[PDB]
Amino acid sequence: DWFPEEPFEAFKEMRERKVFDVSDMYTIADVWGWTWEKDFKNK
Amino acid sequence: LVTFIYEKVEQVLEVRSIDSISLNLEKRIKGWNRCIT
Repeated sequence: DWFPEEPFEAFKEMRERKVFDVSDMYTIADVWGWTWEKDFKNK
Repeated sequence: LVTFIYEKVEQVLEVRSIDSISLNLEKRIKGWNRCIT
């Protein structure tokens, strides 16, 4: 058994094996509601 | 008079645990370190 060499297929395996999924991809600006930080970081 | 050349394990535990990236996995860890970032 191996995860695919291609990163995108490896992400598809990450979903299918539920080792990592988008619901775990969260950070404070998305969690404590710091909606203002969008306006600061990228400028 | 003539020389031919003719064609004719627990040690794995000592190296599958001490580790030195000895397998096909490396071909993939390298590629991921090259792309995923």
